[PDB]
Amino acid sequence: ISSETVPLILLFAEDMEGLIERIRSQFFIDYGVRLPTILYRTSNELKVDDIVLLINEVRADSFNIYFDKVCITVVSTSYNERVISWVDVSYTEIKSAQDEFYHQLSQALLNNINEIFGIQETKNMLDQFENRYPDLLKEVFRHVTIQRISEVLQRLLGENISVRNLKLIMESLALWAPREKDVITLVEHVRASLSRYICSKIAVSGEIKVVMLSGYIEDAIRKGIRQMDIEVSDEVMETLAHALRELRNAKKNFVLLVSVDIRRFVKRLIDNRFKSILVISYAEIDEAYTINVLKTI
Amino acid sequence: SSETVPLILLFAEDMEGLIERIRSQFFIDYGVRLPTILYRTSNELKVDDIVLLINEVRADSFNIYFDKVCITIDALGIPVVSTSYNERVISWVDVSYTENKIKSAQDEFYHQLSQALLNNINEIFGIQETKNMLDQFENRYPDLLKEVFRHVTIQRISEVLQRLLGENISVRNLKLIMESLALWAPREKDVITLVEHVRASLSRYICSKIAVSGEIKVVMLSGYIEDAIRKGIRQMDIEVSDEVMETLAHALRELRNAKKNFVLLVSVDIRRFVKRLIDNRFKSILVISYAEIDEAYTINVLKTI
Amino acid sequence: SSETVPLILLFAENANDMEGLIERIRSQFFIDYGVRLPTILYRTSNELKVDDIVLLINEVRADSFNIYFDKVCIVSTSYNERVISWVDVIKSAQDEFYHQLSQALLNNINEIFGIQETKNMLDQFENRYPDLLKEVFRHVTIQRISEVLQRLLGENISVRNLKLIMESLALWAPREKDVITLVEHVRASLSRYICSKIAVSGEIKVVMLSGYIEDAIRKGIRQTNMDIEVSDEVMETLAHALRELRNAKKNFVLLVSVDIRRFVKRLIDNRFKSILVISYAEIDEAYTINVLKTI
Repeated sequence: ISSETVPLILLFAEDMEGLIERIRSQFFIDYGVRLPTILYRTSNELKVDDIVLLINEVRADSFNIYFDKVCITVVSTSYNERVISWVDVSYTEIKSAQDEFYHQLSQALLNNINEIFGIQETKNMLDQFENRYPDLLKEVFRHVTIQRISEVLQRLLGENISVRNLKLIMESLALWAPREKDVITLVEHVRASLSRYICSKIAVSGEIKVVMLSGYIEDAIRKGIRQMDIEVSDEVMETLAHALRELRNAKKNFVLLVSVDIRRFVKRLIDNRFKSILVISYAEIDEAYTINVLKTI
Repeated sequence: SSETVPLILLFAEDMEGLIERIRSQFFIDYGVRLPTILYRTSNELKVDDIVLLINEVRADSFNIYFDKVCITIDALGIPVVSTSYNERVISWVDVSYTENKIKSAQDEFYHQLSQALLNNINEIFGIQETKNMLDQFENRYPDLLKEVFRHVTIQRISEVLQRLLGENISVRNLKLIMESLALWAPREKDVITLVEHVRASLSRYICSKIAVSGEIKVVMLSGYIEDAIRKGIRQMDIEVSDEVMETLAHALRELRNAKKNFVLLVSVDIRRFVKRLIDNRFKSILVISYAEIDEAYTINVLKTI
Repeated sequence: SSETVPLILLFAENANDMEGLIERIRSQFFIDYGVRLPTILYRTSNELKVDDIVLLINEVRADSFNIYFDKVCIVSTSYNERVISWVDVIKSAQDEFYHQLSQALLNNINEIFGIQETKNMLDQFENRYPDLLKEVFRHVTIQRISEVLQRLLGENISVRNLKLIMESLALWAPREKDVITLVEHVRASLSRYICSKIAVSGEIKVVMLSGYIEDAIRKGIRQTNMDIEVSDEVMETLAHALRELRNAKKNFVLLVSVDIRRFVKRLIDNRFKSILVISYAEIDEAYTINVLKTI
């Protein structure tokens, strides 16, 4: 007799447990979230390369990974509308098959983090945090509730930001929570204090390849804001989508650079159509980093 | 493994003695007990390349030749391998040419590292770090601590202390900072203005660190430029035109490129606003007000922007 | 050390009699002002001259002195724009050094005497006068008592008679909320002590102010806490008259109105600190008033 649904199930085709524990370990290093124990079971309906992620016994995401062969950025497959090329282990003499599966799996987990990381997961994290920083925890609890801390942490993970440096997140909250009430704008302040980390994960050889917005498109989104939620015309949406599709199909790795006030609203307009792209504001850009503009939409 | 390591110093492919000397001197010069620094080696890095990592993220890169000296001369025929930190060029001379000021290699690395730590003090010094400092201070001054806690919270005391260190002001003389807070916190309820009151009471210390042989090399501001920044205040935020910004940047660059160490003397009401206009462009120039300059100190004006 | 050394005295690189001198200075400061000074650190420097002495408050340079311990003064040196002459073996070498050092300590009394120093003083006071202490704490905070005591010391007034200071506070604190105005009331109750230190053979040498200059300072009082701001013309007229009296053997005290005495001191303190500002409410009876000049 059961009581509740099993949180994580990795469906495979008809050493494996070592991989599951390696993913659980790396996700804690990369994002600072203690993942639940993943259940492994074989299915006859699946293909030799097919891997299906199940969150609360419901299908969440499908994966195509060839464990006996390495891959580069010839067999081709796509994840988040981005094509990946797979080649044999002999032609390499580049990212490993196990490391690429983790990258695809981690993104799917962050997209459905609301089912994995919650208020109870935040409390257990804050209980351990109390042992080293109890007075910092007291100043935070004075203005924001456990639900508010859980919401801020979940919103950061949804846009690929590590909560491992909770001390810096709590320090930002303890400073801005007596000033701001809105959680969405409170997350933006936490992002500003994490500008050095944000730049580090999106920079390659010191430079950041950005795709900025034109004065017209920037002002069109600014007016689309209504009292909290964004609503823009199909003409502005098509001009933005076509430009992003032109860069994604060309296989260009980039980050969208927009204004501070519209950053949260721009993300909502692309969230469903484009998932792999990250939206960063000017306030989240740190010095000593070379800003390279690729295209102005 | 649940926590991110606070400090990592990556070196080239006795060392612990240097790390502890930095930790000791930082507490003497600023009154902040630094976390234990981790020593690591890398084949990717050069011989002189030293990179500082705050919470496993790259913070600052340094170029120090531990088998040489420093001087702020070279045209008379000396093998000089010059480098730069905070847009200020530093000349490296061999220990053989010393016998002819002179700065040590490990002392230069400390001066460069200590500046980088104060620029990222929000990740090293916080509310928990101040509470531990105030609890030790309680054994000495319990009633002084009570009068301060009557008006300002642990977060506000942490904010004041962080804002002072961010402009190279030591928190070792906490008694004077607390005495200044206990007097002004019942009157002023704004952190940025409260820090300015603590700065004015620390005028003797500020002047002592920026003066050479009882003389402060200041760079004044003209009536027009001073008035232009005054109207830049909207709410609190500062916003000025590109023309006024270029006039201030060109004159500062002219005095920075040409070997000249100075301080910027401005009005009390715009001191905090002038700092925000230059800190992102230039980080080695200190902003001082007329209330912060103590008597019996020779004021030497170099330029008026 | 976690905390900076409160007092350091650097001397010439030349006996253990120096420790006797430090303790004599510490004892006399409590007799003259009633403040228990922190233990002064004795150090020697090869950079300093045979006559040079440097005072350090919180490991920062505060004041420099020129004293000849083998001579007697009445070679020439100057302190606070006032000149003095030394001669071979009237004022003693250690007694004149104390006068110069004690003045420098009162100019930086905020870094030596604070809330905790006031609390330790009030705790000893509680053992003798507990009900008088209770009436003061009913209206005045520890910070305000510490501030009142600091304002008096900065104007060369002893806090030894804490009873009379507390008695004055208990009477005026339920009436007045301004700390600056509260100190003015303490000075009025200390009128007998003030006159006793500024008078020689029962005569007070005063330098009064003209109706015009008195009204000029009265007009310069702004509500921007209140601050004083007057024109350069009135400032130069006041400075030139004070300078003329100083470049001449003149020992005087400035006598002005009660309403402006706190603002008149502010305009002088920035330039000259040796000259004292006293109000008409502070001059005690049976004391001869000698008007030297009217600015």
